[PDB]
Amino acid sequence: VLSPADKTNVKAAWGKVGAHAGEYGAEALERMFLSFPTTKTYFPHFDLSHGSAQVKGHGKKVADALTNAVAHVDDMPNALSALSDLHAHKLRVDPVNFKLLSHCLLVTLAAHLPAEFTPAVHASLDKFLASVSTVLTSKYR
Amino acid sequence: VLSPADKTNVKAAWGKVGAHAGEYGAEALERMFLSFPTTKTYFPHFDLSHGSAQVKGHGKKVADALTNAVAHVDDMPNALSALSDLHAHKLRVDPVNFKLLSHCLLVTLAAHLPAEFTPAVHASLDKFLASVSTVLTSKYR
Amino acid sequence: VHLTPEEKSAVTALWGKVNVDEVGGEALGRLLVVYPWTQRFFESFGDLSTPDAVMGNPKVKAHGKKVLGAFSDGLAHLDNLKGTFATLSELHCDKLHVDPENFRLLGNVLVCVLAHHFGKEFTPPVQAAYQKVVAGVANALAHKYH
Amino acid sequence: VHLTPEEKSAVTALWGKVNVDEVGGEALGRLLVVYPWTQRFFESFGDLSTPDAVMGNPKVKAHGKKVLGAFSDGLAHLDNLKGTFATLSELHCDKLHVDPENFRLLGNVLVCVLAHHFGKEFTPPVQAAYQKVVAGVANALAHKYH
Ligand code: HEM
Ligand code: HEM
Ligand code: HEM
Ligand code: HEM
Repeated sequence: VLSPADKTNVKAAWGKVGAHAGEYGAEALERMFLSFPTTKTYFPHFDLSHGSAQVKGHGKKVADALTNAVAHVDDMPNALSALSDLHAHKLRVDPVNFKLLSHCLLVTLAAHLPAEFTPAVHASLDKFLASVSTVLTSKYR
Repeated sequence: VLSPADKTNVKAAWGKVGAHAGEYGAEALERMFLSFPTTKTYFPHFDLSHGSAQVKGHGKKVADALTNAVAHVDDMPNALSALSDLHAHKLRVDPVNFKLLSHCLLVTLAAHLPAEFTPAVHASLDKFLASVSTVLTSKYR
Repeated sequence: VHLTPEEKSAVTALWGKVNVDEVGGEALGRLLVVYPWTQRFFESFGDLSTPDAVMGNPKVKAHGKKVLGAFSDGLAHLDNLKGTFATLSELHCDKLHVDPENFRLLGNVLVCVLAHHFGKEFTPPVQAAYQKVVAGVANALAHKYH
Repeated sequence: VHLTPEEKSAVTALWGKVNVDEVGGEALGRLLVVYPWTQRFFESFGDLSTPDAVMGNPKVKAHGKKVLGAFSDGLAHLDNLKGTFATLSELHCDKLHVDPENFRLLGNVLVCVLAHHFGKEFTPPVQAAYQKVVAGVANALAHKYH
């Protein structure tokens, strides 16, 4: 599920990201739209050009939702309950697309926090993102 | 994760299986070895012919471990902690093979409890088995 | 896909007994209940909110009938599957954007519906045969991607 | 796989700067730490218990060097990938039994190692290019299954 060593690593390593969360969130979305362009179809009404204020704004939100998740890494399904209601009931994002946004976040961290990205952090941050993806793609409460 | 309606359905539907758990467990393993024969390689020392006492015995155990899981469907990672230690640390079964044994259990139930196998039960029993598969393929404690 | 004459005899025999009206309707009905995100593709079929609405929908059963028709066609020509499912691989890929993990899901729901109907007649040897068919059909209906 | 001359220029330029000793060793090292069940294949490489043992193992780095060699070969002949990875698709399928989901995992770990080394030089356009390569190579190295 998530070892107590992995919970520490996530807290520590996501602490070092800190206040550039907006920017990293944006760059993640941007890599994802370029790399896997069928992911765009969930965002029909956005302006998905280079450097749009819409995308940069959205990335802020995502990055903040993930910050909240790390705060309550022990009781996660309650914290993320509104998001599950959005991504799962209304939008019906299929869970494959979570695996691409989770990939594009790790590439982004590795390209910006080279020192903090040891194997043990890679290993933990991968499980963490995977848990989060599973809460948001299910219908509970 | 698992809705409170799904927890009921699992309890009720696994209740109706009841005392043929040994036999259903065996038949599940048997379908799996025939259908996806690369799954055999985890069992090098078993006699995987038709009707072996080894397989019939093993199926009893599996079926009982799943019965235990359904008892504690709320605090599952503690209950299944010895199994995780076995399937994940020592054996290193990769999580693809869980998806085939979970498939072959549902085929087996549908071929034996036709009345109890409504869509809502199919839907719940699929999530349940999926949770269990995730606990057993991870290293925690 | 390599089938022996005993497997191909089993496939065709139990396929001969299939009621080709209801099975496709059930199979596709179960898909929409068990893998909810699949509903996003059929939002043009009206109400899909409660298992009973999905099973009660006429368009679902209607569309199901075509799907099982396409499996029947592909079970005729086991030798040449890529030639058979040419326009569909284009259809499901270039327009609808259905990702290819979903094909092997539909295939597995099908096999559960068949065991539900044929009960104990659906033995392990038969199952093993049909698993190889619905692999082929899925693996062939999504080669336009790669 | 369809690459434009700008993408192919980017691929070859940043591939030219790769230190072809350490990258394969790192990539395959990360694989064994992040997707533990993969260790079962290399249990003949001695101790793999702690991240430091996997990164410190000489055979891992040694075997890694071959893997990245095979990516380099497959990056030469983008036109004909199925002809290139013929004996390997046989090797990894008919003997070792490595299931094909694991290929697209190794491909993604590779791309993380490259962004780690090249930092800000690894831009989105470059990434998009390399993602198409390691898709091809994975999708081609496992066609002996289907
Ligand atoms: C992996 C973690 C993810 C997190 C933490 C996350 C978080 C969020 C949050 C907090 C919102 C609310 C912002 C708002 O109210 O507009 C949101 C909206 C949204 N998310 Fe996500 N998301 C994730 C993954 C995905 C993926 C993979 C997709 C699609 C491929 C997606 C598509 C959307 C869409 C369409 C919206 C609505 C945007 C709109 O209203 O126009 N999300 N997400
Ligand atoms: C899906 C739920 C599963 C459950 C509940 C389960 C349960 C169990 C249990 C309780 C045991 C202990 C029996 C003993 O001590 O010998 C066991 C052993 C084992 N299981 Fe599983 N198992 C599952 C899936 C799998 C899968 C998918 C594989 C391989 C493809 C697998 C391979 C094994 C092996 C090799 C053993 C050891 C047998 C031996 O000692 O010779 N299991 N399993
Ligand atoms: C695996 C075997 C599958 C077969 C043999 C199959 C067959 C077909 C056929 C023959 C059609 C043409 C019907 C028409 O003219 O609209 C069709 C359309 C369609 N299929 Fe599939 N299909 C398969 C899998 C899937 C899956 C997995 C999905 C979604 C998750 C899907 C979604 C659709 C949709 C949305 C249409 C168009 C619906 C419409 O226009 O009304 N199919 N399929
Ligand atoms: C995706 C691209 C991959 C490439 C290009 C690749 C390439 C190679 C090559 C060239 C060899 C021959 C080396 C030898 O003679 O032993 C080899 C062997 C091997 N590969 Fe891969 N491989 C890939 C993926 C994988 C994956 C994902 C696994 C396991 C999860 C794996 C496990 C092995 C093993 C176990 C051997 C034999 C080890 C030995 O005999 O010492 N490979 N691979």
